[PDB]
Amino acid sequence: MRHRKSGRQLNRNSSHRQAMFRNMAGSLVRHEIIKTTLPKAKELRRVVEPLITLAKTDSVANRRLAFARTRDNEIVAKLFNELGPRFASRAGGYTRILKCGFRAGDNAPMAYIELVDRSE
Amino acid sequence: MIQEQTMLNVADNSGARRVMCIKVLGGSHRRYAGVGDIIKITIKEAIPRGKVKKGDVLKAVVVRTKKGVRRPDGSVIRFDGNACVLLNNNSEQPIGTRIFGPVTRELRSEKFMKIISLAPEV
Amino acid sequence: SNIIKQLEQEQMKQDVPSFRPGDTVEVKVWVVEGSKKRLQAFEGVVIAIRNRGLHSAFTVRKISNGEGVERVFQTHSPVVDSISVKRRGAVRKAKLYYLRERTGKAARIKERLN
Amino acid sequence: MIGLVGKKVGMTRIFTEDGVSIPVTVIEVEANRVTQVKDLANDGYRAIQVTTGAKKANRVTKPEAGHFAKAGVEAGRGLWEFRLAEGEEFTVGQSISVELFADVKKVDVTGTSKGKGFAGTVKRWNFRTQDATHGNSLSHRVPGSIGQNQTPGKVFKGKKMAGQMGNERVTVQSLDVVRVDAERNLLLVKGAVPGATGSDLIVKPAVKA
Amino acid sequence: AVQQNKPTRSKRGMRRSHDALTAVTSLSVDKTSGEKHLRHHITADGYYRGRKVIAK
Amino acid sequence: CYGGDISRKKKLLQKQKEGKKRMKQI
RNA sequence: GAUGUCGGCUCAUCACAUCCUGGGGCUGAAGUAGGUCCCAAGGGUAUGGCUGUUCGCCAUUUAAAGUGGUACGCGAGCUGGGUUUAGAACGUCGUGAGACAGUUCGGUCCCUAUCUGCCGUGGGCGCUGGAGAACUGAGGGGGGCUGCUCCUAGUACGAGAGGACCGGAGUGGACGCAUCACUGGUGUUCGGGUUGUCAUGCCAAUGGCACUGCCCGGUAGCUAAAUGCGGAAGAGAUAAGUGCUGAAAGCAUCUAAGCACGAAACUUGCCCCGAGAUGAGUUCUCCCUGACCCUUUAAGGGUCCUGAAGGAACGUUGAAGACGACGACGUUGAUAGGCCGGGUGUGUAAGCGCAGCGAUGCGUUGAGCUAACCGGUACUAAUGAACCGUGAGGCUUAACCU
RNA sequence: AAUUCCUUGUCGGGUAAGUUCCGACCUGCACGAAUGGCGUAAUGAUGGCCAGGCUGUCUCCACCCGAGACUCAGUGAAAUU
RNA sequence: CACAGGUGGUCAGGUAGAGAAUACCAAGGCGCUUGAGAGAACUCGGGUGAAGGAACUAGGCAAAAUGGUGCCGUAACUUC
RNA sequence: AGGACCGAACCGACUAAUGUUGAAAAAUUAGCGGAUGACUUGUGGCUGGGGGUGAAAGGCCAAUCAAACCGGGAGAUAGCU
Repeated sequence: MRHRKSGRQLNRNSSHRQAMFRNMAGSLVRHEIIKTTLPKAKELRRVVEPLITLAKTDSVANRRLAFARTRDNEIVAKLFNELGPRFASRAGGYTRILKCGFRAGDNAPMAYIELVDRSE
Repeated sequence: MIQEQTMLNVADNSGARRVMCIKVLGGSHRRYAGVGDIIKITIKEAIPRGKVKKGDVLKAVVVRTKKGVRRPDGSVIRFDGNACVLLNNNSEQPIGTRIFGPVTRELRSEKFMKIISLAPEV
Repeated sequence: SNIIKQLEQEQMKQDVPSFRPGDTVEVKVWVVEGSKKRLQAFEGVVIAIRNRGLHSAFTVRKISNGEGVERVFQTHSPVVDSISVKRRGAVRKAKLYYLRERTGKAARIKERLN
Repeated sequence: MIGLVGKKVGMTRIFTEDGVSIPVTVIEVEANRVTQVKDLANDGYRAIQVTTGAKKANRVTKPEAGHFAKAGVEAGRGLWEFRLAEGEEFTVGQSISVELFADVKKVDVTGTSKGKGFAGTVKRWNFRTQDATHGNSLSHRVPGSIGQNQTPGKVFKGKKMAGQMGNERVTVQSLDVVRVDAERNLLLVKGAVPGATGSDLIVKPAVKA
Repeated sequence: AVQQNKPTRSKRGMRRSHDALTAVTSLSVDKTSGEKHLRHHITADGYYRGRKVIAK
Repeated sequence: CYGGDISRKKKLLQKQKEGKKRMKQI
């Protein structure tokens, strides 16, 4: 009956979830801004931010894990080289959510999510 | 949790060998039994010389149990094999004169003085 | 949480040896036949592991008198009394359950001896 | 007589060194100052109205802060009444505390059960399961027949059926007070009292002997 | 199971008392750029609490 | 089955008795 | 003018002509055990073997294994074994088609609940200015079982054998309530092991796919077989029953005046619901003290200024939750996520070094990784505003006071 | 006994306990020799009974993963009355 | 019906394998024409289960299990 | 050698679960049987409704068979509703 659990199911079998957040988080770290339905975003913080904290310090093993997940050389290279140092000292909170709200196609709630200081 | 059916090894001589529970004495509806409970018995294999024989009916004090017993510290003995000591149907008092294997301190009581007086351990 | 802690820390033995699974430990628990409170030894290979704090406890399989046995011990309980690691062992697996299934020549474990 | 109002914090064993492992439930018991002293002259009956542990002033509504403005200082999380008999206690936050229970031998604690949220049969009233197989059709766990054919012509009121479960009240009675303790305000009861950790508890000496 | 008689329009109406839509109450606005918006949401311009997120 | 007919039943009781006349004296 | 028939399953409920527990009379009642009858419906009332079986026989229990009604309770809840479809055979009957309360093998069990009922949970409104808390308790439901030794005491009884009455303590079973500390189970959201194959340029090292690929361990949570608790004691009026005083009837007479005992039933005592109890109850606190105009002039209608407590809304969420509800927090802030440290789990990562021809071992190394826990930390997100909510609040009658 | 109504025929085996099962008697209600009798190794998605193994069939259910049921947006039926 | 059905012939890759079984992939083609949230009963399809192991039931129905090759070895009985 | 043997395509239909206003007017999922033959199948051919055909169930002949479908006798008749 659930009490004290933490883990959204999002109507997908566990493999599909893991693959989904994989491709999705890669899309996030790549585009910085991304638009997505709200529960996915809130469930996306938990996936993405730890990668950046993993990336806060270079080492061979850290690249081996950062590549071991996401499985994409361009983004793992993009961390450490770039998004690694760029978070020189933020405690966390790398991502913020911004609810644009309500996609018209099925009236699902929506929100952008982005790295804390895209700035431009 | 010897329960109904359930094959039981014998821990004494008398040579019942394989054994089966058929009732659980202890009032109406009582389900599980063990540790130092009394239960009904029908013998299976039995030794060819035979202090007893196949198709005999008896009572037995369960001794060892796989599910074990606790006692206050929270320790839990768990023997890996079921066993029971045979008794005469009326006089109680086990008909064997030897006791193989370890027995529980939990079995200890007034009339089980006969059993634990034997037995190699605990 | 500090709300507990004060209870648990004052209730732990600190002298317990850092035993490791598969150690051929010998434990001397207390026992009270009635008036007497004599010790009893209990040799055996360790199979389980504690790690809850005050609640921590460890299991010991033995094989005795042709009948294998097991017995958990509450690490901080007074009744446990003496606890010696005796002969050491090495197994590289946190829970040696597969021993319950084995016996005899295959049932052995070998010294770490490092 | 009066009990007090505590806060379950959740379970621990304690060893009695002669050699027994006694489970116990730990309970913080912050002192419970009174807020009002209802009596027959007060239009009603003998009682006391006590508050408890600290609550933020900002949540507190004006009528509330005014209700505490009389007599006893500083609003707690809530309020509870307790019955009296020849118990003389002032309206001033006299701050009744844990030590009051030292004389008591067995106690109560009235909790607030964990919320199952659905029950249904089997989990709730422990109805027996129907055959899991041998051709059972879409009835592996259904409630089963719920009445007589016709001459009642109705399902009787009070029938046992699916519904909300738990999250109500249910007391306990008995419970040894394994250890009253001041300078810390802890109550070591002998285990198993209703309510999730951090839920309010309403403890009283047992009405039973 | 199917009805033995035909429920009245008054009955259907009683069944539809609770179908009514809820008001949005107090619509919210940005303190900088004009823009009314749902509270805790981006304004249609892309403003939110002054700052201009989403350049496009 | 019972049916309520009279001759439909006494045949059965007749069989039930006719066997007992043999089984007794044997 | 298809109300679809035994039995089994789940789920029940009521009657007393009561199997057990409880209370009495009588005895061919010494004791224990009995016997029959009177009162009593609170609780309890077995697993199996054989057969389609309720039944019955039997094995072994138990304080006992109650009889009955409830459409021979219960198929829009389940089962289709019996039984009444079409195939087939035997025995028998008929020349024959076929027939058999004679048998044998194989045979489609439908429904999305409108209303009545029922378990749950909200919305409106009323309760006479409004609101926030806490209660009061009319009424209602829940619970009501019992064994087993030990003590009394080998005592009364008996010649013995045997063996109590009343009165206590302890300890079990069945049953309900509650809970994760223990012991365990699940834990596809944690770690390693491994095969087949594909991919990352390759070696290495990692990922996908094969039921989570096949497994081995395991945190939180949930849970029982886990460990805590529970029936009561007491008080009222009582049945059967026994009585005290005692007339009608100089005696007698439990009764007609009167007076006293008397059981799991009755009403209280334990728990829970509970002022929609429209008879709408009580207690504490809090907020509202501005104008003006038209009449049909009365609980009148406007218009202007005014927006209090509080409410709802929204956002972050909960050991609360289908939905709403209830709880916590919203920048004076630790509600969630993140980050930090621990704990815990897994069992010596990667890299490089060394040994060996090679697998592999060894050293670095109790190393890494670590979900749901704890302890901290404003890093991200809980917005500066609006919206609902009024402006001292009827008549008469009395008592106090002007 | 695919035949036996009376029948849960009697005796033996097997089970703690066996209306079915296997064995034999003959009192064959109403088997019998090409609408065949009695045997039969092999063969059976055949009838009945037994035994080892194995298991949630069960005592007694428990937890988890997916699709429904539930809430939201858009389409939007039916037996009946 | 833009229906989980039906329709004859030829072509036949890589690694495992006895194979056109099967698993994984090439060339090739696909995501099945409502979505999105929640994570309660109940139903459906499955994973695991402490002690016991047919006590279930009309009945071991379903479920669980055995499962490949090389050798060693094999009964009553017979129409060899 | 074989109406041999284990087993895919190929034909078949034993069990159970669903499904029962289904995805489907007979199917799906997991198993099961035959699988060198009394096989399996494409393409045309012929047998006609009191007749066909039938390894025989009274089965099959265009979703219907103890007598097909369409038309005509035809407003068959109906002591019945």
